[PDB]
Amino acid sequence: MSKGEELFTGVVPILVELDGDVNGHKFSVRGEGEGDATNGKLTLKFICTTGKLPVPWPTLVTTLVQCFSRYPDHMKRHDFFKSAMPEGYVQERTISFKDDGTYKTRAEVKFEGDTLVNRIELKGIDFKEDGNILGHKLEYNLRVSTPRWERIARVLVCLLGILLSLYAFHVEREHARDPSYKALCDVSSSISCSKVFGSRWGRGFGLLGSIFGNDSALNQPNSVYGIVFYAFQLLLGMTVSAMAALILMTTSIMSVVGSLYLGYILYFVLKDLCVICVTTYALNFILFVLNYKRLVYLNEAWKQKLKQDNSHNVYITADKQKNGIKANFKIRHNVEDGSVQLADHYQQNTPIGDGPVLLPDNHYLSTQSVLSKDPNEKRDHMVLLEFVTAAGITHGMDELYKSNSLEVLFQ
Repeated sequence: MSKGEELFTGVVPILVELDGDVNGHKFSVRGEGEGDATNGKLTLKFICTTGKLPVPWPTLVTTLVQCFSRYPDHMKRHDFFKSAMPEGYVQERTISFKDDGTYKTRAEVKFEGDTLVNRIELKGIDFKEDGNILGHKLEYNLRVSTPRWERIARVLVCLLGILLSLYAFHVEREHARDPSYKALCDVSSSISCSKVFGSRWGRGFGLLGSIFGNDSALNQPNSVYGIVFYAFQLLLGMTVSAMAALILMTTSIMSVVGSLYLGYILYFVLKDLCVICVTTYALNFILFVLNYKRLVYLNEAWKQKLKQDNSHNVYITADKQKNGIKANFKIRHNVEDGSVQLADHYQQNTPIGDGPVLLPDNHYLSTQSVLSKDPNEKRDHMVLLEFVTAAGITHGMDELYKSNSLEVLFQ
């Protein structure tokens, strides 16, 4: 919905010009290419016209034209970028690199004749000389190490596991020893009712006591092992490493064999039902499957490159006070030595001209980037292929995990 949308029905030539100053180092970047909004496709080539580049190319991708994002028909009344055309919009960004410097960018995106032009002024400040940016220690890509659904599922299963472990601990400490607990559980079906809390298997899973002193500090109630195991799986799940994956796999196998043991006790040798126990068994199985999937991906991701997601969501909300939009998102650059460099992106966009612009509901853009080189180009350069598509707004529940209200919580 605008005149501006009608300007993106075919292939549009793209020109990008950037002047930058990072810790005193001045540089110029000129890129050219074409964009296809119907496919949300960007094909661009950038060159550094002032010699070598002082910052890694991946740190400049977000700075170096969201008006080429593919907006589905249903969401077309939420496309601010195209509605501001041909007059264009001003896009300002502050990008905070964790434990490092900061980018301040101001750009004008507008139509000049037939060409969509994006002129950028950038300045970086407070960057470490031996950091990941000025040290050129970032990988030449914008991939996502672990798939997003595995991260979300992992943090959810681990959080629920910690909560159930804490509640089981609370029942063991403040509920299980009262006689009214026994009397009430023999007449009522409650999630707090179980015969394993005040039992032989309540401490150390029954074994590992009389294997240790049976009064030692290593023979704790099972809920303690719960908190420790789920918090451990959470904190080590944050790290993507072969070591971490092996450790998580081993701990998950221990968790599933322990769950089979205590389940066997639950059904046969201590005949009862424990909802908390069964739920934690399901969570241990899910963590097992997630760790196995992380190892399989670690070994076969090179084959599955052709089908990796590698999508980053930029979250857009309306800004009525300035007749524009605001956007926030985080980019996780992979470091060569295995670590991660975080980039916090704060963004605002205001229309240049005086015309009806579309103020959208909260949504997001899914952006996939592919960085490559031109073997014929002798200058410091970057070949970029982008795929951007808007998402976050539907009516049906079958795709509800895709809604913006749920995606914002996991970023």
